[PDB]
This record gives sequence, C-alpha cells and structure tokens, in this order.
Amino acid sequence: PNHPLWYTLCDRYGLYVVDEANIETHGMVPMNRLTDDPRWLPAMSERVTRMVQRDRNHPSVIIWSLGDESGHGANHDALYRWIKSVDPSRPVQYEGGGADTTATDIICPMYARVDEDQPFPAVPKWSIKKWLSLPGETRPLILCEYAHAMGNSLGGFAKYWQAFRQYPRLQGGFVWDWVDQSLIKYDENGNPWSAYGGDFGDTPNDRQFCM
Amino acid sequence: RLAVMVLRWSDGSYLEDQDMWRMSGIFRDVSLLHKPTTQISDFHVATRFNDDFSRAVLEAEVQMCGELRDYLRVTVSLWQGETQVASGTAPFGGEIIDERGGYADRVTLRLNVENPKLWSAEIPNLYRAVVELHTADGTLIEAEACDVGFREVRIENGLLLLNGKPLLIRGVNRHEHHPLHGQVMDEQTMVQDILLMKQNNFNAVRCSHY
Ligand SMILES: CC(C)S[C@@H]1O[C@H](CO)[C@H](O)[C@H](O)[C@H]1O
Ligand SMILES: [Mg+2]
Ligand code: NA
Ligand code: NA
Repeated sequence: PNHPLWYTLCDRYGLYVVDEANIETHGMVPMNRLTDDPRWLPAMSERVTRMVQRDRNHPSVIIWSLGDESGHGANHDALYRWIKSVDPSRPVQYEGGGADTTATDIICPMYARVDEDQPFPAVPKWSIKKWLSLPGETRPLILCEYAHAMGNSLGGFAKYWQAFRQYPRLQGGFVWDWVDQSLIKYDENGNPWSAYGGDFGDTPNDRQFCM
Repeated sequence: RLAVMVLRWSDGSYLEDQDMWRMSGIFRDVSLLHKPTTQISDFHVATRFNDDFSRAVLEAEVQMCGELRDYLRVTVSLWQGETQVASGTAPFGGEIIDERGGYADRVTLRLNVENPKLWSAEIPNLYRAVVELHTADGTLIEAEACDVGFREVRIENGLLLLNGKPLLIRGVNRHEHHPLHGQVMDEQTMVQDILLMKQNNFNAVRCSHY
C-alpha cells in the first residue's frame, strides 16, 4: 500500500489503481513455504485486511491484489475469499503460483510473451494469446508485469499492443516499471552520481537490476 | 421390365447447389433385396464405456416388422475374428416408454465387453456384430450384420475427444469424382484415394457435401 496521498491524487487526476498488500516472500524455497503455512495466516491476513479497511473508499482503486511473488498457498485462497465477501465492488487478482490460480479473478502473468510459450514445469508462462483459450479458461488477461524496461530495452513493445488491440480478452498490462531505483552518491569534489546495487558496500547484491 | 424416368432438375435441385459439375442419371448401384415378411426392419448399435475404457457395454436396439409372436427372439452376437466374445438373446417387447406402454415390436440387447480393443484411425480395431432374428427353438428367420468399432466421441471442456484423447484432425474434403465416369464411384478408385490419403498422413475426411 502506498503513501495515502497517492490515492487522493489518482482519484483527482484520473488513474486506475491496483492496490496491493505488503506481502512478498520471493526468497523462500519453495516460494509458497510461508503462504501455505497456517501459522503465517494471521500475519498475512492483517496486511490484506488493514489495506482494505484503509483504502476501500477511493474510487481510483479498481482492483485489489493479494501481494506479489509468494507462490500460491492456502492462505491466499482464504484472503481472496475474505475480500470477495467484504468488498464485492472490486475484482481481486494475484499472480503467484502460475498467474491463473483459484485466488485470482484475472489471469495476471508477469513477462508472459505474446506468441512464444515458456512451458516451465508447474508454473508455465504461456503465450498470452494461447493462455486465453486454454480448455475451460474464461477470465480476462492483464499482465501484472511486462516489457521489463531495464537499460536499453522495450524491444518488441509494439507486439504487445497489436495483440491487446486484436483480442478482446487481452486487456493490457502494467509495464515494469516507472522509475529507476538508483541512489545519489558523491565524488571527492561533491559531484553527484547515480549508484546501484553494491555501491554502498552492500553484499550480496543484485547490481543494476534495481534500475 | 423396369422403367425409370429421371428428371435432371427438380425442387430438390434448390438444395443441391454444391460447387461441382452438375450431372444427372442413375449414378449409383441398383439392387433387389429379398426380406422375409417377419423381418429385421432396423437396428442401432451403441458402445458406452467406463472412465478408463477397460469396460464397455454394447447396446443394440432391434426393430421388427410382421406379426408379433411370443416365440420370436433376437440374438446379437459379437465376434473378434472367429472368436465369439459376447452374446445376448431376448424376446420382443421393449421397456415401458409412456402411459400407453412400450414398443412391442422392439428389443434392446446389452452385451458386456471387458477390455475392448478400441477403434481409431491409428488402429482400426473392428468387431463383427451379428443380429439374428429367430424362433425360441433356434430356427433362423434372417440375419443382418455390421462392423463394430468400439469408440467414444465427445466434447469436454472445449476439446473434441476420441476415447478420452484430444484429436488433431489431419483432414481433407473429398468429392466423389472420376475424370471418365463423372460422379459414379467404384471400389478401386475409393481404395486408391484412401491409400494415398493415409500414405500422406491424413486421418480424416469430410463427405463434401452429401
Ligand atoms: C530475475 C528473475 C528470476 S525475478 C524478476 O526480477 C525482476 C528484476 O527487475 C523483477 O523484480 C521481477 O518482478 C521478477 O519476476
Ligand atoms: Mg458452395
Ligand atoms: Na483487448
Ligand atoms: Na528490479
């Protein structure tokens, strides 16, 4: 959840918001180790429930999200239903565990390609065009993340937009991401320069991946 | 002496606007068929399966014409080569259908088949069903028959399945056409077409358009 003024500005200027619970357990092995564990349900529940209690009156918020990259655990299904019960006015989405689990109203993959399948075991990233028509599938698809804009990037961006415009159930996505997470450091003469991972003696680090 | 007056055009022609040569005449076989007065007038064969196709029930509905009699029987026997695999015998008289009763002139036979050899375009396993109309004492009146392929065709979850597996149709449309004989078909030409089709990885044909 963002600084409260963010929603006020989105209400007034006009932007659709996905408001997202502060839950990410990316580094766990497997990713759902905590989210499938009932002992972590209390802690997870408060990150979801308290977000809804704070932000449910903002018109800019159109979609709730259970968090990010925490696999798919029974705790997600429980909190999905909690939101659906408390606030019927907004769809709930969540990408973890393969982007099309029972904890999501929207097929919301990250970095699924337009035409190319990436058939990873357990959590495949189908071509988005293919994903829509999988046997029994009926939901809209909106990429929670796509077109990773790291450095000299956004190659193939037009391929997404051609597809979004051709397929009714391909309803767009959220580019990753808005702003480089570089930090200011200063040389011996006080001149500022942009620093990334590792530049503060931080180790292990993931270098320029913050930008 | 038979006299046949064949009209090239009819009100039927309005439903026969296929993209093909427009021809006319007696272009398929003519035959004479002798049936007894008490006769098999119709029969339907159905094959239904358990979830893993390890068990099947062959269901054969048989209709008769002629005088109904207590001594009348139908036997449906199923053969795999020269081996009889199943047989059912029953008198006429179907189950109750509505307030007025059932079909006195019909009978349904149900035969169990364990581990049926399944029919597909890959392995066209066939059984032979023989439908005997006879007396209780075993005097044959007449027999009809057909080739039986044990297979289930269904659409589930948006997929066309044959024997529980999703088909990939390598198909072609085929008109009945011979460059010398027009729209008259012979066995040799039919067999030639099928061999060429399968040799070129086709598994399906559409009878375009009749
Ligand atoms: C490097 C991948 C295995 S994880 C990948 O890292 C990215 C780096 O910017 C983003 O954080 C994405 O959300 C994440 O899926
Ligand atoms: Mg036509
Ligand atoms: Na669209
Ligand atoms: Na990053």
